[PDB]
Amino acid sequence: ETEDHLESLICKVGEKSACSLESNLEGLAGVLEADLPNYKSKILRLLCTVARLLPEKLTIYTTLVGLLNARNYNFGGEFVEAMIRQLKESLKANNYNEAVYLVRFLSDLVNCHVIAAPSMVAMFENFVSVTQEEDVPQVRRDWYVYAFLSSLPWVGKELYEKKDAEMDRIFANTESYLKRRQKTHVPMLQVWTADKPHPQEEYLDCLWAQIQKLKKDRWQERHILRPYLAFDSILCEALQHNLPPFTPPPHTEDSVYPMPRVIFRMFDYTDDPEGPVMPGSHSVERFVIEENLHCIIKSHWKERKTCAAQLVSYPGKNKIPLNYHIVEVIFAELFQLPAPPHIDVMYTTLLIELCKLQPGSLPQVLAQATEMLYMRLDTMNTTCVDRFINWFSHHLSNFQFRWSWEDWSDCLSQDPESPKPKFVREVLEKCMRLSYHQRILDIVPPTFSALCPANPTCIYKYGDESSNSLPGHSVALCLAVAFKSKATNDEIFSILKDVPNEGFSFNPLKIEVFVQTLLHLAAKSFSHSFSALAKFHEVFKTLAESDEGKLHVLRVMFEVWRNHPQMIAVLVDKMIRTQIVDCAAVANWIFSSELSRDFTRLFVWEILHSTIRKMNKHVLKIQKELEEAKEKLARVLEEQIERLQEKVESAQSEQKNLFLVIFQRFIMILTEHLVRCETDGTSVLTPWYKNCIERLQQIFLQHHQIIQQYMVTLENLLFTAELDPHILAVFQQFCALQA
Amino acid sequence: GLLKALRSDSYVELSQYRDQHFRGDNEEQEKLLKKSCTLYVGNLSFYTTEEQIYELFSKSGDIKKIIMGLDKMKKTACGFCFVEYYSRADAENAMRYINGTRLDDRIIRTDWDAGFKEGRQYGRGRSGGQVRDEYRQDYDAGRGGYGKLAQN
Amino acid sequence: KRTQIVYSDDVYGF
Ligand SMILES: CN1CN([C@@H]2O[C@H](COP(=O)(O)OP(=O)(O)OP(=O)(O)O)[C@@H](O)[C@H]2O)c2nc(N)[nH]c(=O)c21
Repeated sequence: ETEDHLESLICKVGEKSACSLESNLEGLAGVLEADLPNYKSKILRLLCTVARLLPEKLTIYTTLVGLLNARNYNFGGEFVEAMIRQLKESLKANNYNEAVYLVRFLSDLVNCHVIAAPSMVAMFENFVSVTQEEDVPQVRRDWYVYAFLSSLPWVGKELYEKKDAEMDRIFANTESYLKRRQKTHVPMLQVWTADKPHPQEEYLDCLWAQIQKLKKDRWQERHILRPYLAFDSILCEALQHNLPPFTPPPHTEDSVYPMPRVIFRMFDYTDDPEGPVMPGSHSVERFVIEENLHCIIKSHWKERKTCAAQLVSYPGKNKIPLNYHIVEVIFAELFQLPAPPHIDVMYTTLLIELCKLQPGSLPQVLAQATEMLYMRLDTMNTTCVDRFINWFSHHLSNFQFRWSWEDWSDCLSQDPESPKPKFVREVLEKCMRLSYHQRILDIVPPTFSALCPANPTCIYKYGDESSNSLPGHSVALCLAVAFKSKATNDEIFSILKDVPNEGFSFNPLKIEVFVQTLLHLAAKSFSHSFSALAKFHEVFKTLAESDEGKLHVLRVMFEVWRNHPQMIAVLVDKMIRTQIVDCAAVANWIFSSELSRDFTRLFVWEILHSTIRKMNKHVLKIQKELEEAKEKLARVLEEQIERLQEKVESAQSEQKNLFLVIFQRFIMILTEHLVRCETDGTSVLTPWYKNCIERLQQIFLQHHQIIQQYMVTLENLLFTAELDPHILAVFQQFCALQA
Repeated sequence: GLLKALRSDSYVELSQYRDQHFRGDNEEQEKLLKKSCTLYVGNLSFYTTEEQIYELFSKSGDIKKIIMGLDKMKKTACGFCFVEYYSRADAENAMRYINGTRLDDRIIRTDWDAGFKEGRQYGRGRSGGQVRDEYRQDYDAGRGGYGKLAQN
Repeated sequence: KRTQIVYSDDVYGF
């Protein structure tokens, strides 16, 4: 297995070693030249792969290719050909994020005397000329500019020496493009609206400023490792290659571009005065550090111990406060809008594994960050706060819920609906769900017991202390007796006949005594409650066939379990899956007046989004049954495709009506608020409004791909010019994500 | 094209364990484990609720069923459970990021299971609890006390 | 510190 040996050698160069990086590269270059006779095929494929999947070690592998080009010109040429095939093929397949790494690899190959500087400037002329294409999306133009600008920390000096006139032109066109760019998306993607202590900048504005500072410093930067500089002798005698002319694959309607981004920023050098000086926001050093650290996480996300190791052992030309960069990059990913690159839970565990490797330094940085996140809560986007709450609570559960709560005493004098006390309330609630009510009461100071969650107990309407003058009290007691004694569906129905009040089918008291009682007797656990819903499923489906029946099941179920939101969430989930209720019912229930007082609480939105997700998966499932049965025809069954096509259309329709309902109810209550505020002259921006407008924002962020299907209907019928610009802004922001 | 080092996914590999009461070949058991969406969950507290396991294991995805590990005799929780997910991907993520973290301050340990059948919820040790709880010498407040030999 | 619950014999479309 020389094939496997070669992969392992190529991967292992650049990692921690007793010898120098230069020595290892020279050595490996020798070993690979020797194997070119009968492993050229393999070595090309491997180096093309590491160009695409290991951008974090870019300059190690460009140097390697440069040394191989010196010893064998023809090998260099085939590699450069393969890279261009790979680049064109990546763009064709909408892998724009892989394509950047390929563009940077080619760029830095100029510094290795493998590619002629003229070729690279010609390619970048064609990239920036995409800014003059007419009737194409901003996000297309953006990407070609970003691929250019983000390559310059590596190759910017060499190009601006060899062709300074041609680069000033490119820069001119780039600058005038950036000046006329629409920034509508920015408030939807910022983690904080406040521009102090750090503004959350738009990604291209920031990169531009970084490249401007780099240029002002004669293209000199203090971070990128450049192994090729120590092979100046060998690389200068090597002959260069020319890239073909590049024609960007033209914009089709099947083209899909990266969403714009906003750069996360919480630290500067003042947050670590003892340690090495942190590169500033507007330095390319900061860009390159964070880009590599993000890329390391991308490479090793599945292996939490490996990932932590690779981050801690990140090399640079100069000393940097690495623990701060690692923590900042992690929260940048976790709080990214619309969504993180990886599953949220991974970040919790990655930070644990980092604390394990760096127990003397990292935990203090993490606690310092946690302090700063809390103090900046007043303008944090709600979507990000939910994540902050879920991380912090889960983190605390892995370290004995130890936290200096009195540091956050400033929340106690504030309005309970303000971000800080709300944050603390929600965290403690989340802690309780991982622990138990008493444990959480114990781990906080007595000043904080006003913010603890209440005891998660059942509320039975027809219990001991309740008077027997309530409607259907005598029927409830009969149901209690029947349920305890293994009664059947018919016997329950029979008992429910003795209850007061198509042609007329919905009785609110039948539902009320049935639900109150059944939930009470299965209140022992989730498994018991689920078993009860299964056993008396036929009674549920008859009582709640009506749409007002479904809504009333949820109304009663809430009145029972309002102290135990976790229970509500799992019951609503089971009721949707067993079809007691439907998505539409849950949507209306959430915006109902009975939930009015709990509307700004996490659990409401956990339920909504969970409900939406079930709907989306339902449609996907039915869409795959259609696709599968069609491929069977392509190779009786034609009468089964017509039934599935009917099911897809009605499923897709249920999905669409779900979103339409949610948007209508949002538009209604937002308008109600805005009209009331223009009448009274009071502040629009209350805590309730902050939550409500940002929860609407979240529907778009979390489900942009599905909602893109409904653009024509939403422009024409819901989000029209008639709407208050406060509400319409959100929809315009949503449109900017792929405009 | 891919690199072996990056394809590495060691938290999702099969453990040493096999179910000895499994009606079938070993090759037939591995075939099910590689397709499973069900996880055995070890080293829980006896006092850890079903509702706590739901909250934690929900962080990797949507849970279909939790089957608590029960004492065969007493039918109380004896410190394991099963968690079944709707999708494989969500179970893989639990194995990657929930595996080896804390629940009621104990390092829980997850493994792929071949699938729930009746009787598998019950501890297979002499005394009713788990086999692991009989031979052990240590004192463990969260697992009854001393092991069942040294108790009585 | 807390009370264990006892589990019954009988406890185990869209
Ligand atoms: C340790 N266990 C225990 N277990 C299951 O949980 C139930 C009770 O386990 P147990 O009493 O510890 O039995 P046993 O498997 O003999 O334990 P062990 O071999 O550790 O001594 C059984 O259904 C058993 O198969 C397991 N299931 C899987 N998939 N993986 C595992 O590591 C384990």
